[PDB]
Amino acid sequence: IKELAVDEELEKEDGLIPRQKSKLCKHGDRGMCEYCSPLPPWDKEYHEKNKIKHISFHSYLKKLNENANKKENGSSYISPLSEPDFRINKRCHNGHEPWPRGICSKCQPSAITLQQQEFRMVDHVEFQKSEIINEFIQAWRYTGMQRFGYMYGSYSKYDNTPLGIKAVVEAIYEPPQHDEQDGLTMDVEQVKNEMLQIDRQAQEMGLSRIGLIFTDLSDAGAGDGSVFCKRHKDSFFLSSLEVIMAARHQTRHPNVSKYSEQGFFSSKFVTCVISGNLEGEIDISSYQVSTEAEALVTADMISGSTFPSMAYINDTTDERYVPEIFYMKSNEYGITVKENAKPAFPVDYLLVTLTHGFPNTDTETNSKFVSSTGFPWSNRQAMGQSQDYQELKKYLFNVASSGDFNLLHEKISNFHLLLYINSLQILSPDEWKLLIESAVKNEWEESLLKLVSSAGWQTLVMILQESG
Amino acid sequence: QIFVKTLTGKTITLEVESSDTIDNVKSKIQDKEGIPPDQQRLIFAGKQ
Ligand SMILES: [Zn+2]
Ligand SMILES: [Zn+2]
Repeated sequence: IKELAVDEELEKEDGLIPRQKSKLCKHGDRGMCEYCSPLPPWDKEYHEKNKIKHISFHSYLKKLNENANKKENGSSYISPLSEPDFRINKRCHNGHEPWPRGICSKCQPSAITLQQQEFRMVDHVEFQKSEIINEFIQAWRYTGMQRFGYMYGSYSKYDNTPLGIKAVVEAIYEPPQHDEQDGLTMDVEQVKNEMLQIDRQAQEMGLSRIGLIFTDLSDAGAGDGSVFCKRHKDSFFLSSLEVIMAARHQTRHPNVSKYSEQGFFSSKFVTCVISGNLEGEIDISSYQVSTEAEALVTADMISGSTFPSMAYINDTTDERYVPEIFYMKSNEYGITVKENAKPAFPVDYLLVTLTHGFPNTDTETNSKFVSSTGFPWSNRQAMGQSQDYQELKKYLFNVASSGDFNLLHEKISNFHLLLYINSLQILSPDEWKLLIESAVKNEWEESLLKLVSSAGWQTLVMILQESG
Repeated sequence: QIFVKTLTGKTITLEVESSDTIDNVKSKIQDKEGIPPDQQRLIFAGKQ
């Protein structure tokens, strides 16, 4: 099987950390005893020294390869990187062949200790431009209600975190949803039918749906104060209703891995939320879900509770056997061992954090999508920017009826403009594929003149001039 | 003109490895981790 091009590059590099000679070393200069030996990239002591709170899963893959492959014979190639299962094997390899009549300890799911995950799949989410997500908050500034979107992007290496993958996003697509002041809830059938055609155009453009965003602002008084502070240390970090939508999105998009026995493991999916800081701004934060316990129990046992920090655990009806969930908390006198014989266990423990950021404006490798970021989006029907062909006379117009190719190609690289053109499918699919590849790639000057000489682009500007 | 001989016996250990109270993890989430060089994080304003 074949993995991603980014995932195979992190596997080949060892990522060792070099050290220097010290006063504690008693050996010679041409050697190393223990104090200047090469440090492994999975040691968590070096991680918390530089305030890195997770061990960068590609290095966690290396720390399990040392346990799988040894100096001894072995002759196995097991590679035990699989999803730990809480479901019940029906055959059970014993005399209690039905679960209605019989269950023993080798098939019973053990009591969940609630230990936090030490490794994250995505180590650092990054963005492309501050003007891209400024249009997303501007949707709230016009209708006053919450929004929703899906992030399309790619992946590359990250040199800050040892053996880490960074998440790059390029554009944000919004599905048609019904907004509300308190929260939001849309139909999953019309979104999945709409997201199927966007994945078609994302393949030729080199994009993949790897993220989503949802807003939560609660403006205070619209004067000096920006927003309220809903999510803090004493309150919930992520609501339990949005854990369900984050869990189903990770199971729909698996990550291919040759080390896993099933063929897919350790999904690379980000969930970002606009919530605001403690003091005064609308700074965002992102956390992703845990694979070890939460990713498998969401198929059978997650039920909604009235508290945003916790989630209710329901009962067993003849196939849905669940084990007891335990966690430690302080009582009125001291700190005690596991107490939970009670439902509504918290879900903030099962989240691992990420580091969001925006790159510097002075230099970058590329940006690939900065045309205007002011074009009316596809499914923004709550706002007034959902126009017909009247907008195409205002937006591009083949500027001033005779456009220069340095000023014409800079507008054609928009994500939602190219996704609006092919829906009319005036051009051929072969000429459309070279149209979107010219706008997204470099050395575009020889191929842009091929587009203007084609009869399909001439019919597009002729059918636009007669219409309003 | 005689002797006294007696042996001994030991029990080594058991462990549980229980840690990570919930109040330490809630303080563990709300912090920062550092950002390379020019990876500003931004502010924003609106809703006049
Ligand atoms: Zn040494
Ligand atoms: Zn069994």
